Amino acid sequence: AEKVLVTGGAGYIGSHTVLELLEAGYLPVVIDNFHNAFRGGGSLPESLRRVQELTGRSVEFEEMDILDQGALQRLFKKYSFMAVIHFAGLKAMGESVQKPLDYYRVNLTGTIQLLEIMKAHGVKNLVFSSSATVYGNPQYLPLDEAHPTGGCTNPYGKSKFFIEEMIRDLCQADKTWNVVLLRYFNPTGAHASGCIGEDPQGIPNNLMPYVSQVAIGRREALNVFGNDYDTEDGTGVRDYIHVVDLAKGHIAALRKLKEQCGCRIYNLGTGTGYSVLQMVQAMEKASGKKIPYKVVARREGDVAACYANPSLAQEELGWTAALGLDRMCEDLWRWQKQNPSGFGTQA
Amino acid sequence: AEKVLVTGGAGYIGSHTVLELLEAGYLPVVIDNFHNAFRGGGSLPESLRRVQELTGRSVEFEEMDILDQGALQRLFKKYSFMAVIHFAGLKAMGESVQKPLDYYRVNLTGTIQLLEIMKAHGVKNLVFSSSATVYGNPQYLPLDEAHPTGGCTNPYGKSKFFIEEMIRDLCQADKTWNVVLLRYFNPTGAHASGCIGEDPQGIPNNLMPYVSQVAIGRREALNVFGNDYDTEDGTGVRDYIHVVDLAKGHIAALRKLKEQCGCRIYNLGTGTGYSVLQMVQAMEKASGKKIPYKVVARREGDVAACYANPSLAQEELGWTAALGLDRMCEDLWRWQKQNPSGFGT
Ligand SMILES: NC(=O)c1ccc[n+]([C@@H]2O[C@H](COP(=O)([O-])OP(=O)(O)OC[C@H]3O[C@@H](n4cnc5c(N)ncnc54)[C@H](O)[C@@H]3O)[C@@H](O)[C@H]2O)c1
Ligand SMILES: NC(=O)c1ccc[n+]([C@@H]2O[C@H](COP(=O)([O-])OP(=O)(O)OC[C@H]3O[C@@H](n4cnc5c(N)ncnc54)[C@H](O)[C@@H]3O)[C@@H](O)[C@H]2O)c1
Ligand SMILES: CC(=O)N[C@H]1[C@@H](OP(=O)(O)OP(=O)(O)OC[C@H]2O[C@@H](n3ccc(=O)[nH]c3=O)[C@H](O)[C@@H]2O)O[C@H](CO)[C@@H](O)[C@@H]1O
Ligand SMILES: CC(=O)N[C@H]1[C@@H](OP(=O)(O)OP(=O)(O)OC[C@H]2O[C@@H](n3ccc(=O)[nH]c3=O)[C@H](O)[C@@H]2O)O[C@H](CO)[C@@H](O)[C@@H]1O
Ligand SMILES: [Cl-]
Ligand SMILES: [Cl-]
Ligand SMILES: [Cl-]
Ligand SMILES: [Cl-]
Ligand SMILES: [Mg+2]
Repeated sequence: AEKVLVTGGAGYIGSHTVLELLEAGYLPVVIDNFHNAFRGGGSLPESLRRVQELTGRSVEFEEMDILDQGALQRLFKKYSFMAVIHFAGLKAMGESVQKPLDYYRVNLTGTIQLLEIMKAHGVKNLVFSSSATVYGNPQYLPLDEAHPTGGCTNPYGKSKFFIEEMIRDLCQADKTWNVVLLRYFNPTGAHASGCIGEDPQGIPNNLMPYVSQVAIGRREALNVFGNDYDTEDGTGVRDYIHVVDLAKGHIAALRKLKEQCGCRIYNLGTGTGYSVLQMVQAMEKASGKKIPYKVVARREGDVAACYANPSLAQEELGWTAALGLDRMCEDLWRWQKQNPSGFGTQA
Repeated sequence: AEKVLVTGGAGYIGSHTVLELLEAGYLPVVIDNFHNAFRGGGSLPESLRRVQELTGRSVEFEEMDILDQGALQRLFKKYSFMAVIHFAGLKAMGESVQKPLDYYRVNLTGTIQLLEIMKAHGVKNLVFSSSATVYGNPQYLPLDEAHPTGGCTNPYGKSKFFIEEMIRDLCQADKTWNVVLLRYFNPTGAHASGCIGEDPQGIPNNLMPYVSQVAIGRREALNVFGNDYDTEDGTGVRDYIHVVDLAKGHIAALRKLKEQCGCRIYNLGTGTGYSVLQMVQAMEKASGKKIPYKVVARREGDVAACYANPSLAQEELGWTAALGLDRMCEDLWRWQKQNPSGFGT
């Protein structure tokens, strides 16, 4: 009967996670400030309104910013949370390098504040959205949890690293805390219903949505960011993981917290890397459409190849990414086709 | 466009720096929340009251917390600053390891809030209190600015490294910013007057104050944290730097900002390391008192030796520490002796 607080729950990964939580018998309380989520016709974000329909279960939601101390305090006072799943934050839209203070404020001070409010309310169980970016430029592959962290590039990645570090210390100082830090790889795909998915605003900065937008006919050609990398085909290689598998990894994380695990860190990836061209091809196959593209200049700070060593998670978390490349592509296409312009308010 | 904001200016290093600022003709505006500063009988913290008396110049002060956005806004509206010297923060009262959230809140959130207001008001000139702790366990000695940083011992040291990194990012993103990050070594000593100095509450965590307290008779004996290190005498070696020189280093930092230097990093040390025993001996000489000691276990996480490579600071900032060991000890003793209970009770 104790709830699970889900911050940033109206977004891509959060919405899918709320759905999994609901199906698994959990009772979420979701908060979001609409920074990167579409408002529905009603009080609920559209994504969550659809989750409610898909599951036939009610979504408890509050529009709120994690930076709003008073609101957050009242929330923790009103409910008895048994854990918090923290998705809220800014991600880079290639932005971070240019607005460091926004990233430091939203991600860093926002999480510090959340942790303080959690502590004060006796809630010491956390699931944190981390990223493979913390590893910086891979020194070796695949990337296991022991790979060095904090070496590279941007304010976004740094913010994630500083957060992990802070949580590690917190756990070190107080053994009563339990925290699972999940380093996601490259989330893709969508719920199999095709009703919810990634809903980018404007020109997508990430690969897959751009690809699907081309396939759907909204964009003429994919711009491939360099083809001279030291990879098989010259294009960047990444570990794409189905958002549904990723969402389920959060449920596994909650179970881990119940073991009084202390601080634990796990990669959430498939362990299989695919190049840009490979993804294009898979999308042609899923969509049944030809996907044009043009090779352009490299994108500043792009790594050649990145992919996970998923063993720890399989072993300790009791989780594995069950969905393959075709599934990811087919699910992405379904969402895209059924919702040519992303989320919209009900007719 | 004229004033210099000094956060945590009522503290040990900050009060000495305010004094130096005044003497050099700057107009400081100080803020402090009294978290680690003693309140006098008036508005001003005792330390600042004294500085005012010593310099014969007025000290503009506002009691406030850097964590208070509203207060920051009001402050920046009231005064026109040309630069900010940021001393405010929590130091380890050996505490950091145990209370991460307090450190992260005050040091990280507090500094971010400050940088935001600075940015908002177009005051893009900062001098930051960093520390040699950012270098972590020395890989080589002396420590130059090029030595690796990060991988800090504690939540406190981590906090310092995180802040340097955020500032670096800020300067990268906006070429208009100028920031001088000062990595202090081991500050000691006191103003020659003997009127102000470090005023620790409770059992001091740092060597020097502990030593002075044993000399004055407040403590029975000094506990020496190990004598089996790979140092000449087996005891820990550090680069003790006179707080007056350190304060002057901040003035040199202000002048550096004027050059539109972007982000610059400098060690503030003497380049000379002394062992625990050498400090004890020097203090016995300075005080004329005996300082009994007992060798105990190594303190968790202590480094064997740490000292600075002062070349870059001399070359680029045009600054060098002028006061040596005897002077440090003489000044520290004067303060302790003339003020057996610090600033008050
Ligand atoms: N998508 C990826 O490839 C990826 C990779 C690694 C890690 N992550 C991390 O996972 C999390 C979720 O990513 P996502 O793809 O779902 O992004 P998203 O932008 O769709 O989801 C984040 C949600 O947080 C909300 N939010 C932002 N600032 C907020 C604030 N101050 N208060 C409350 N809510 C706020 C946004 O409105 C949004 O709905 C983020 O922390 C992200 O950094 C994502
Ligand atoms: N003394 C050292 O050995 C040492 C070593 C290296 C770096 N540093 C750093 O130099 C700075 C000054 O150190 P110090 O020895 O003078 O310490 P100090 O404690 O005497 O000075 C810090 C001052 O900041 C004030 N303060 C704390 N939190 C505040 C807040 N939220 N808002 C406003 N004021 C606040 C305190 O009341 C105090 O007067 C600190 O950032 C410290 O971490 C000191
Ligand atoms: C949200 C996030 O964390 N993004 C980061 C992630 O991107 P990351 O590279 O992992 O993910 P993307 O989806 O942006 O790119 C995937 C691959 O497709 C390529 N591609 C993408 C889009 C496009 O229009 N054309 C194209 O060719 C990219 O070059 C890359 O090789 O790590 C990168 C490398 O550190 C960072 O620079 C990004 O800021
Ligand atoms: C590992 C470490 O750096 N810890 C802190 C200490 O550093 P740091 O160790 O440099 O400075 P200290 O003043 O605490 O100790 C200096 C030397 O004296 C020894 N000593 C100290 C006190 C005592 O009672 N007996 C004794 O023998 C120590 O082992 C060390 O060799 O103070 C700093 C501020 O000045 C903090 O930023 C550091 O978090
Ligand atoms: Cl609704
Ligand atoms: Cl390469
Ligand atoms: Cl007064
Ligand atoms: Cl804490
Ligand atoms: Mg393994």
